[PDB]
Amino acid sequence: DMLWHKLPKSIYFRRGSLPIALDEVITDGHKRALIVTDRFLFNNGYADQITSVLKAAGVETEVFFEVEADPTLSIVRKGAELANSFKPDVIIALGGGSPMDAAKIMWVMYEHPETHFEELALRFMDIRKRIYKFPKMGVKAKMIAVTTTSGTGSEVTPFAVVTDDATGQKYPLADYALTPDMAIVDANLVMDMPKSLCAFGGLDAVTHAMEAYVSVLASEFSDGQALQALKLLKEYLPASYHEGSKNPVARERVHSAATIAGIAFANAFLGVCHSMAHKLGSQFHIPHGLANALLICNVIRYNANPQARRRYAEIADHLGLSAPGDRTAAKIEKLLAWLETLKAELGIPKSIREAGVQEADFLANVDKLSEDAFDDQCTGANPRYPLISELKQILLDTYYGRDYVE
Amino acid sequence: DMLWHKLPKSIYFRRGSLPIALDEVITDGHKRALIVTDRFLFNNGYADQITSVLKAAGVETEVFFEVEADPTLSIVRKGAELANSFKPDVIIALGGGSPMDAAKIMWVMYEHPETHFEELALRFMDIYKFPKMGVKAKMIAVTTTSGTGSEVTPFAVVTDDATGQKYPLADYALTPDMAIVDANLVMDMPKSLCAFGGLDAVTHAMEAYVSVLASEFSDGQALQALKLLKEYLPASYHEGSKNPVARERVHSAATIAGIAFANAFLGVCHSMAHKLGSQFHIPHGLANALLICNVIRYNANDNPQARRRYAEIADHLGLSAPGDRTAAKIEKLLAWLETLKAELGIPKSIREAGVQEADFLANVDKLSEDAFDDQCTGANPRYPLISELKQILLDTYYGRDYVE
Ligand SMILES: NC(=O)c1ccc[n+]([C@@H]2O[C@H](COP(=O)([O-])OP(=O)(O)OC[C@H]3O[C@@H](n4cnc5c(N)ncnc54)[C@H](O)[C@@H]3O)[C@@H](O)[C@H]2O)c1
Ligand SMILES: NC(=O)c1ccc[n+]([C@@H]2O[C@H](COP(=O)([O-])OP(=O)(O)OC[C@H]3O[C@@H](n4cnc5c(N)ncnc54)[C@H](O)[C@@H]3O)[C@@H](O)[C@H]2O)c1
Ligand SMILES: [Fe+3]
Ligand SMILES: [Fe+3]
Repeated sequence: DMLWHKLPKSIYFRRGSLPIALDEVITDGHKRALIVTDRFLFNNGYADQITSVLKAAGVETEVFFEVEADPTLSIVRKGAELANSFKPDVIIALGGGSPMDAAKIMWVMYEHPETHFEELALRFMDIRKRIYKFPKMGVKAKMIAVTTTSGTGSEVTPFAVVTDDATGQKYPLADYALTPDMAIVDANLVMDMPKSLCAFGGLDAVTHAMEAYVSVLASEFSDGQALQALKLLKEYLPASYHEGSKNPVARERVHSAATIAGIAFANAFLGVCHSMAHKLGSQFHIPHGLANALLICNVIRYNANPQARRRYAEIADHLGLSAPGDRTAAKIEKLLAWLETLKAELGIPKSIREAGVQEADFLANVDKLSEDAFDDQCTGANPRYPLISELKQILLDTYYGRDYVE
Repeated sequence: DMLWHKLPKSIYFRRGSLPIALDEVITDGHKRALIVTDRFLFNNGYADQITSVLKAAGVETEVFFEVEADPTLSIVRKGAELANSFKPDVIIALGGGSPMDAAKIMWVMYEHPETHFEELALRFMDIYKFPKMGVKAKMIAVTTTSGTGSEVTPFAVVTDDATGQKYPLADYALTPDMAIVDANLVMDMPKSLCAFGGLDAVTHAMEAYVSVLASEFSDGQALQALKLLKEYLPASYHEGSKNPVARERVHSAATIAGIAFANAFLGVCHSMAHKLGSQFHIPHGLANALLICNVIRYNANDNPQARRRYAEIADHLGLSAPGDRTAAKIEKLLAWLETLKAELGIPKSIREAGVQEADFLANVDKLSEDAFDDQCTGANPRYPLISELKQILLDTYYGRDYVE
């Protein structure tokens, strides 16, 4: 029953931290850097912010900018083959969850060209006690994650997910050997995020912290960070959304908050909100953060039925939502009211139906969604052990915009 | 103005985590382990808890158990020479701040026998590139007090025997590769060690929260350490091993305070405590306990503001009442600390800690000057004058509250 707190060697942050952190990459003696990113970030000059600094110091650079919305095995393999040819001694992921997750798997494949993806996907889908260990990492290259959304927190986590394009099946990988060697959290890179990305990333971060706090693997080492992320998000996410680049402090606070939520869930994991959000995302092509935003309130209601209900009340107290003499039930209602108001000002629809999913389509798939969500690796940390029938009820309630009632 | 959050690769915790973490040391392929500890911990079988597990797996072991309070250059050099002869691939510090700090410097000397101590002391006193670490050996810190948090920090201090001068080293290459926080190792701590370590931890978290280098990445951890300490230190001191939950919570709290100050640093409480400790041989945690309330009063002087931050701590700890103004929140924070100190048997003044008046008066100017110069001073939210530090020291000597 040993627990842990496992983070990157260095997390660097503050506006302008990117070039300063890169100077350490240089002085560490790195000579060949592969940047892994997407087309938007390349076309908008974000990768140049990395390569210009490295080139000035005589570091050879290559940029792979072909990561798309969800990392696919074909793209990961292509990136790995570029690594095989270019031979980087540092891989630098630049972007949101998609480039960061893709880069982690490219890194494994580069370190171990003998290893088939099937071996990785079937053996290392979760964190658990094992006899056979993850293949040794960081021999050919170190991994740096530069996050440009606020955010997935992938820059500090042992997690990656890749879609097998041949079948559409998503494969989660998890091992602390995939935790980046360095995370760079520079809010200059998120000043121009559109409103939808700001909202979805921010509510993803809220969900990460919320699930990490009530997880059966929560501890005194993660609780403070989960609560801090929630406080920062409560205090700055509205302004970040409304004002964007006009309020750089709010953008910076939220960028930090998403990483801090990462610190918590990297160690405490998540719950059934993520389980269900994964399946909604895959089935209906709803962005991850939106899917979480749609489900989180009903998951709280469900989990609140070391009771989770006491923990939710602790969050209410931390966020200043409760009044003296409030009972647990009332504190939870106040937590829910806060979340509902936050969702409203961030333009989140009130139901999956209002997010554009047709009723017949939903009903035809809801049983499969419920079964798959039960089976999801995220379910194991949820404080309430679910039945498939209960997850179905949550999904239906969320589709029709009803509050879950036990 | 880049900031950072830098911790050991792994922090492992919970009662019984030591043997479980050691199994990972074994499976990582370590073959030769040097344990660095003190005589008390060796004689009470604490080192055997490590060596028995490693030996059973065919790992060669050696123990250096000669670390004393205030590690000296002679002792560090002797430990380094043992490392040079034994050739460990892992160094495992076992103990409080003295073995942990000593082990960090032994590690550097073993990794770099070519390097003169003067080079290290004069170049790396304050957060050159540090000479590459972790080539010959990884560093594991196993803390047995609650505590210094040294198991997660980039700090070590050694005394030059020849002169009595203390040399702080600070670099993230000294951060352990692994910290092990196993409260089974602290169940039998005596009351004074419990008190002094606990109040050291309170001070670490308090100074890290109001430090000019505080950030959103450390603040939550500083507040968590303070909440854990408020909630469990009274029971830990009173009940000891009869309340293992409290002992466990406080052991975690000391490390969590470490997480905060490893990154946000400290302030003038530590600056003054270092000098009181060196001059009068007052234990570090006792020295901090004697000074912390007056440092709060000093730092809280009205013209973010430290005073707002202290009020935030009061709110976090549930010490404030609705409608309380900042001043009243701070008075409630101070009252909490005073009551905690009372339970823990902390003297009400430096005089009552056994320091003779003539001795104190003869040294107070030097204490004030040295405290100003201490590396810890730079992070303090109030930029001090030597005259003000002198006043704090005198007030604390005579048991008076500092008044602006
Ligand atoms: N299933 C899981 O466990 C899990 C968890 C996290 C991540 N993921 C995956 O990662 C992705 C989520 O990452 P994300 O939400 O951060 O976004 P993303 O990486 O999918 O990026 C989404 C879009 O935003 C753009 N973008 C990125 N940074 C920007 C910026 N600063 N300004 C403007 N546009 C920017 C990207 O170029 C892209 O077009 C999804 O594909 C999701 O499936 C999955
Ligand atoms: N800034 C820095 O670099 C830094 C960091 C840490 C500590 N330090 C210094 O090191 C010291 C910190 O020491 P500490 O408080 O951990 O104590 P310590 O290591 O000096 O040990 C104090 C005594 O407690 C005993 N002891 C330790 N663990 C015990 C246990 N579980 N049960 C019973 N007895 C036990 C030891 O054997 C010793 O006799 C201070 O002097 C401090 O200034 C400096
Ligand atoms: Fe998520
Ligand atoms: Fe201290």
